[PDB]
Amino acid sequence: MASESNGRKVDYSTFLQEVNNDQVREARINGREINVTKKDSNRYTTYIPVQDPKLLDNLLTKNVKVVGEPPEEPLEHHHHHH
Repeated sequence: MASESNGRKVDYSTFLQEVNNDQVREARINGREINVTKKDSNRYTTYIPVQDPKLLDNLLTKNVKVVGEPPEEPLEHHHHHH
């Protein structure tokens, strides 16, 4: 069984610095939270205090892998809720 807590906690500011240093390998986006894998196989999770659309463009210029998957709410599909 794998636990999410194992990932080191990282401030958004720290993440930006790592991007500039081309240390990040992959960044998954899910709502306000981003899950990140470093080239060194170390895993961590970072929170975005304020949405930064510019960040996406930066990751592309660095040739960093980007994944998008907004949170899903299957409950909303139900008509009874409305």
